[PDB]
Amino acid sequence: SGEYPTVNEIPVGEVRLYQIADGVWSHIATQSFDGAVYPSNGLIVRDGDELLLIDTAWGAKNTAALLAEIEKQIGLPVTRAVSTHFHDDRVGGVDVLRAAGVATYASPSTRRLAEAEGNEIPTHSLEGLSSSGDAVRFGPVELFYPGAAHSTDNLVVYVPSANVLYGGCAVHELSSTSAGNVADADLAEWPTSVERIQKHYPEAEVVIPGHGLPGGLDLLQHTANVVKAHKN
Ligand SMILES: C[C@@H](c1cccc2c(-c3ccc4c(c3)CC(=O)N4)c(C(=O)O)[nH]c12)N1C[C@]2(C[C@@H](CN)C2)OC1=O
Ligand SMILES: [Zn+2]
Ligand SMILES: [Zn+2]
Repeated sequence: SGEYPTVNEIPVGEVRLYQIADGVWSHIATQSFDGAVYPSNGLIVRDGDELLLIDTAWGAKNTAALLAEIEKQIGLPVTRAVSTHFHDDRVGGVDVLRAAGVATYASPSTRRLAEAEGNEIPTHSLEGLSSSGDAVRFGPVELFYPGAAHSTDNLVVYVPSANVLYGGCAVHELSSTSAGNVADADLAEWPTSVERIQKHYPEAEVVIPGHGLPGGLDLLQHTANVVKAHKN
């Protein structure tokens, strides 16, 4: 009823949207992994009379439910999607999107890692993002490669019209006591990558983590703190 929706409030298989700013929504879904249930976020950005999707809803059935919820709540077609790293909470559902006519994109680094790991593979490669600090425009957003953090390929997304920074899994929510799933992370480089984000997007007003509640710029420093302490 207006609060940001949380893990125990979303049954696995259902999707909720949350209005972040004019023409910007997050999407929230839940999934089970190794016997525990987790929420995860993505983004939706209005692109004229079309929509740009950032990240799947973590699984084929969740992503079908996402498309249905978008049609119910927004009613504009999703024409393109970008996956921000190669894990299943970002690409799981790409096959569903591709069969619904959505053009799917990711960096070549993400596409190679997804293919090698057996995850679903976005169709189109996003060049111009291979060096830390790189940025490219993609419809109504800017894509930025900050360096290795949660994964070596992780991208962040900025919506300049609304000063919304979608950090993906390289950014953690404020209540987080942990660095999350660090299986593919670079804990040594992560603070440096966060510092690059902070330097590049100093006017961000909303910061959205890959899992959990949005907040302000403090999420970035908090993320560096939690990662450094995890490493310690
Ligand atoms: C799918 C995602 C995934 C699956 C399940 C959980 C997560 C989490 C997470 C977020 C917050 C949080 C925790 C975990 C615990 C905690 O306490 N708070 C995150 C994230 O941090 O982005 N990603 C998760 N995979 C799986 C894996 C690939 C590798 C295969 N060998 C293992 O690596 C990930 O990232
Ligand atoms: Zn991940
Ligand atoms: Zn994640």
